[PDB]
Amino acid sequence: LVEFSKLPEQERNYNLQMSLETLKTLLALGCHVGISDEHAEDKVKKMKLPKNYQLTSGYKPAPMDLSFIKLTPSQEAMVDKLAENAHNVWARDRIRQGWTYGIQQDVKNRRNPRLVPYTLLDDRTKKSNKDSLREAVRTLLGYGYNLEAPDQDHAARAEVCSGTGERFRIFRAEKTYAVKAGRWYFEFETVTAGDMRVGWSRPGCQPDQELGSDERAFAFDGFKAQRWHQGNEHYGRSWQAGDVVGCMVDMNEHTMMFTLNGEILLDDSGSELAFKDFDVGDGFIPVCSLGVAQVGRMNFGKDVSTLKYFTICGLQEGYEPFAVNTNRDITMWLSKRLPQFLQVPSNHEHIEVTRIDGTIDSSPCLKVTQKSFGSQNSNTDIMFYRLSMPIECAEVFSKRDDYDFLMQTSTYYYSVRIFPGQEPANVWVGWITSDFHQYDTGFDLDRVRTVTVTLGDEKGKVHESIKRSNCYMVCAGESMSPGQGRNNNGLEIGCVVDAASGLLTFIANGKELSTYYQVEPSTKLFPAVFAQATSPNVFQFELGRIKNVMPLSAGLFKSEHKNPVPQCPPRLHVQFLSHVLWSRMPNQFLKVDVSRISERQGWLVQCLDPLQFMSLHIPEENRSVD
Amino acid sequence: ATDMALALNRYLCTAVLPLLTRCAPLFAGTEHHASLIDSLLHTVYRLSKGCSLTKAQRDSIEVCLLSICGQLRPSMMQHLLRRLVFDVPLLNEHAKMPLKLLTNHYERCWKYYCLPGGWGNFGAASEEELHLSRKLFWGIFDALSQKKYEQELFKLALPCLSAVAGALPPDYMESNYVSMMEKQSSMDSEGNFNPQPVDTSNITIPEKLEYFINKYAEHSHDKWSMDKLANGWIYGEIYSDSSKVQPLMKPYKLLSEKEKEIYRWPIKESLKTMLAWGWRIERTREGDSMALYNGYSPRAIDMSNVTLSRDLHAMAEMMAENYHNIWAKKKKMELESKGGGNHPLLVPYDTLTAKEKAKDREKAQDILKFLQINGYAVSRGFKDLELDTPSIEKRFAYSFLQQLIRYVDEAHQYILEFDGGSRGKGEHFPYEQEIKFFAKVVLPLIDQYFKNHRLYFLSAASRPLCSGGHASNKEKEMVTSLFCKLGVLVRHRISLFGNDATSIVNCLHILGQTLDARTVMKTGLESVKSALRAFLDNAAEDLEKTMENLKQGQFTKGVTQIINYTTVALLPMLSSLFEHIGQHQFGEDLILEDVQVSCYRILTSLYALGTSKSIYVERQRSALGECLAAFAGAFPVAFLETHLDKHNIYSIYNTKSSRERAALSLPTNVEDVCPNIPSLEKLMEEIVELAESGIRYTQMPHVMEVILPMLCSYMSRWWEHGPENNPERAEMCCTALNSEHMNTLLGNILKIIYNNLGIDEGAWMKRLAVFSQPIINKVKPQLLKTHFLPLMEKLKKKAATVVSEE
Amino acid sequence: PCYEAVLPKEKLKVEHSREYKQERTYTRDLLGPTVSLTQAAFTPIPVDT
Ligand SMILES: Nc1ncnc2c1ncn2[C@@H]1O[C@H](COP(=O)(O)OP(=O)(O)OP(=O)(O)O)[C@@H](O)[C@H]1O
Repeated sequence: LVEFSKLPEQERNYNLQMSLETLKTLLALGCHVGISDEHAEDKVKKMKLPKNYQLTSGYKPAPMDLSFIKLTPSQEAMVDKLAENAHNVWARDRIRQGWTYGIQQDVKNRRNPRLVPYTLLDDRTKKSNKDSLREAVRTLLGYGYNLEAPDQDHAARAEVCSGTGERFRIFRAEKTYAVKAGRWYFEFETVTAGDMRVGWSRPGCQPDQELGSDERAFAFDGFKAQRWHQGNEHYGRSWQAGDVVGCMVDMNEHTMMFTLNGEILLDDSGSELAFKDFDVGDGFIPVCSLGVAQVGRMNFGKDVSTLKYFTICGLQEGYEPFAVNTNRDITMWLSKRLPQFLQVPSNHEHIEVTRIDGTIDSSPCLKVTQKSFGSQNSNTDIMFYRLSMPIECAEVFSKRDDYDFLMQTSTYYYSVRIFPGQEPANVWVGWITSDFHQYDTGFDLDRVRTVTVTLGDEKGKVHESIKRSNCYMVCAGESMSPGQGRNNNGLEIGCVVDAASGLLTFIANGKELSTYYQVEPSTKLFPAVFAQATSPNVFQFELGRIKNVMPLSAGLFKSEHKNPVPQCPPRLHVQFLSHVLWSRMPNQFLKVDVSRISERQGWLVQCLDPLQFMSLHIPEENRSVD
Repeated sequence: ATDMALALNRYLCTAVLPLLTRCAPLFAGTEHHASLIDSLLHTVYRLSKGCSLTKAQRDSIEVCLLSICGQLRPSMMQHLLRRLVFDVPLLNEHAKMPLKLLTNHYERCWKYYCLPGGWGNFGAASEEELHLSRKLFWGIFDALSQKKYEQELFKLALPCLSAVAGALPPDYMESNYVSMMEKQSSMDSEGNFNPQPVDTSNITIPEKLEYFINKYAEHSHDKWSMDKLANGWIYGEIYSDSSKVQPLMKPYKLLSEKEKEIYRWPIKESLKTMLAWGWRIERTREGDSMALYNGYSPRAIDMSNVTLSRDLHAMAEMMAENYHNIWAKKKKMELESKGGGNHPLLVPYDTLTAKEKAKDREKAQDILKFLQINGYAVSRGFKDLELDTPSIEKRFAYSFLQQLIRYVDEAHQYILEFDGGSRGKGEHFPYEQEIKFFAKVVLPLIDQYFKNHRLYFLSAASRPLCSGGHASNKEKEMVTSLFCKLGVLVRHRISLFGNDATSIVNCLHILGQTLDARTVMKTGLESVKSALRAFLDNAAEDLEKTMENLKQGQFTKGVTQIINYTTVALLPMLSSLFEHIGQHQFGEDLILEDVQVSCYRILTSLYALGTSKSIYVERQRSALGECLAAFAGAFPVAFLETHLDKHNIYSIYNTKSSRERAALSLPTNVEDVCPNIPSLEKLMEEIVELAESGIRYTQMPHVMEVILPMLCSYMSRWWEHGPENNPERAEMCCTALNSEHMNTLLGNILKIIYNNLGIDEGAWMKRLAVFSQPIINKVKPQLLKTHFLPLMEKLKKKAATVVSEE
Repeated sequence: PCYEAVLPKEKLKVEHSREYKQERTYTRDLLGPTVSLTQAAFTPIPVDT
């Protein structure tokens, strides 16, 4: 509370360096610094306050006249970010100390509820430090230094963040409900305004592609007031939150119409028909596209009274609700979130898989090659490949080539040939389980999902620790240990699985790699290769046989359990992880009741009505669907 | 001069060029053979640079090339474009076809350049094309400025310049690295075929690069030994060609150094070219780990499957160029050594065809793939030195408008000199040539720029062009200063102009529409602010001096032509000013400081004009009516609320008090300022009694031509200011008005329509219907039904009449 | 205790871990993709000076 001299000098140092860091922050914000004249400071202004406001320090009780310092709008706009940085420094020092946020302030647990972002911080404390900073910054200019404000930057991120890579979800009715003739009407209530599209889609619409970008769908992008079919036009008016768009089709004359809050939407020209001529084809079904943080509602006109703009527009014209005379609710289908493994299509734009038959001297092989390489739209993203059948680990773990050993053994072998010219560090080889449903543009072996169940004895000894993971693979970058790459022998990682013991050992160019995996009994293991396209030819599976190991066909198939000759039956085929699959919302969900009984009793969750669904289990894929 | 060349020109122009012109639809899909179509374009342009072409042949090439480029894609035209932009500044009559080609080219690829997204399949320009297009624009614009006035040349160039300006993004930040390091063949002015390479003997090999040329000579030796044994060469110590025996299967280490040279010396030359432009390559650590490494096989790796990066491909393309240019140099020395004949392949690398280029491609790919396998990280020698992206000056629009203000100030000076020479005997000047350029190009170029990018000028981060492309605030007050300068340039300068003053007028109308001076008012340069105030005050004082002197001189010619200028251009110009002010609702802040008082005085003048009668007033009745309507739309105060206008908080009397105005000899009261102008109440009672009287238009045309239109503007602007819209803030606001006001007023309009159905008539009904359109938008459909449907019946009951009306 | 982790402006509530529950079909709120909740974890970010 005293002069600078008597004030403890370490506190003096902290005050000085925080002033320095404050002006350094002003510099980091780009605020230009300038003084009108040194005379304006050589003549300091003074005014004095009463005795209660007097102090030991001889410095004036308020030298800076509060009257003629009126801070400028850019400067107030700067002070809040300055307070942001000040609290960031405070909280970073607090974290260096090791504190953590606790809704109740603690010292023995050493927790602070104020250790939160400034935007969420206590209003009183934030305004206290904020007015202190305001006064300091205002005196900073009133001191003669007429600081020139930095640019008031207008650029905003516009909220492009989306959970995972998925950007929008497509909601559509079942394919069987397609309309080929007649005139139909349904409503789409937009709870929020945003990147929503709604319209009529052909049954061939793909969930991943944007609604209306291709020829499958006909939508109305009201966010930008645009039609969408094989491209975008300008049509209609943008909606507000709560606006209702009626999608309106008459299949007799091949016309489409859209309305917003009852009034019809109008083309760029005077025409009222959104889409003038299309083809019946295989019919149309209602569809909507919902963007990030977007909430909408379809009303299929189950109860015709629920439709609220139908009476003013749609009923008199003669249109019919989509669920005009349906006894049971229409089952909606939406875009699946988790990627699934499906067989590589023949017409795939990028992946080409060709089956190489096995000659007397060559093992059967399946090679993955990328068609569109070197051309525009070439995919540099990592794509995940797996074989269609899993090797079975033993139910209980027991605890040239010798034909007897081959007949008594249970080790199975496949190998992958990274084609010379395909970069090895961008290719991973090994096994994955059925649960591998995570998609990333950049996949690292450190990211793989792992858990370690540690069953313990009575007193807590770790008498058994079990590692569990869905991905057991190694990269070729570290397998290329001797260096360089051989044309005569392209990088050949081989995978050996001991189904009787569950030991996964990897051999690389005749050298056993150090990495080894131990799996649980009865584990489904799919051969899998992850690759990034760096060449027209990437890799190929070899179903061959190394000494004292069974071929992969002896493990995958049952009839060939004792055939050492390698085989590649047509059932085995390369699959790739993809997002183009739909999913079905159940017509009925569980009755769940949630409520807080009291402060004492907590929150109650109760379900008392049973529901059941018949599950179809695909035996080879270890997968189940309704 | 050779006769066959004439025969071959005839053959081509009669058979091939017409056929390829009729083949124009077929040239669409060509990304597969873009190289050969580009060679075709280059060679067609070479022929178009044929001196011995007849007029018919020349026209044939013109039509063929324009037709082909019309459908073919600019992602292929860039290669020809860099030569087009380089050879157009010559501005000979020979380059007129290239000028037309660029003209329609920019128009047909408008959205590719202007829109940042462009066509989705097309994409967007690599912005190096945008750089070259900007250089093209500046080159044509300047060389046109210095160019002597040729009528046809300016008729052709103006659409070209407008197309280039519209295509180029106004907000294009000039690339921080301006483009150098171009090949001398491009800088080659004559024919663009001089293939001079760069000097590279000065630079030397690093230890990493000598280790690189080690085992790479081994790779090449082994592969070429494989090729030798494929050709039949056997390990015979004698080098016998027919026997195909050669002792050269020994490794490169076993090879003698003499055979190593010329085998490896061109490798040294290729590496010296590698470093010649200055690219630096950084080896990874496996590169020397394998050196320490020393089952191994000395046989060549195949690099077919691996691919290089796209930027590296672009660099390797100009490397293919430089090696072909050394090749073309050697065959040039061959051609002047032989001293006779021509070379079939003397053409530049871009003019070349892909199949023979494949050797240069394979050379570049093998060397680059070898270095990246060895770990050398190849990139450009140095990254960009510094980013001046905060400098909004490097915006294409900002720099262009800087130079445009330069030319506009120059033209202002040339008009000052022309004003001094109007006092002189001579209307003939050499500077008249430059003003021809200014008026015929800059004015229409301004016109097209603001028509195309008017939303950009409205773009001030307030979300016009939501993708971005805002016109900076300083860009905007320099736009407004341009508006003021054009006003000065047109300030009573009809005869100095070739009566082309109408073009300047239209320029001011569209520029007025593009004005966004409200943000300029909020934040802008104060000298430009005062310039704008002086503009609207000088135009004002001119209009009042003319309107008085037209009455003191009503009985009867420099003042006469001044009046003509005012009422023909200035009054329309300020009317459009007031129009965009009203429609933007922007400019209420413009009219704050003495602008309000000057505008009350302008209102008194316009009222005097509307009430007064003369033959020339009848001539300008529509102009006067739209001027009054525009003023009422722009004007911020309910001027018939004089009883309560002291309650208008926004009025300067409330805002900056009135103390000094009251001290000065001004009425300082709205009722004092406008006593000739009637009040709201007596104005409706007079117009209502006139309507119910139902006289023809001709007895009192002035009402229906100026005030009823201006009353329409009044209702339209003050509807929301009336409690008819917001009953809240009653007596917390100045304006009190009810929907029944303009309801009775429109009923009156319908009654006048009925009583004028019989006789009189004129275009005045149609124009008042145009002005009444917003009012019939405000009116209730329940009012429409009943109060207008019988009037529609009256609109149809005059079957005998032929006059057109709603 | 887990109640201590509630954000100060938020109220703790037990809710369907998945977005869709049982309700009337036209009132069914179709939720689009959500924004990643990276802002939940507060890491101080002082500027570099
Ligand atoms: N201007 C200053 N900047 C930083 N530290 C300072 C300053 N002035 C004094 N200090 C020192 O910082 C400490 C402040 O004590 P205090 O109890 O307030 O700290 P805290 O509980 O960590 O949190 P906070 O300082 O944010 O209230 C003391 O050690 C004091 O000497």
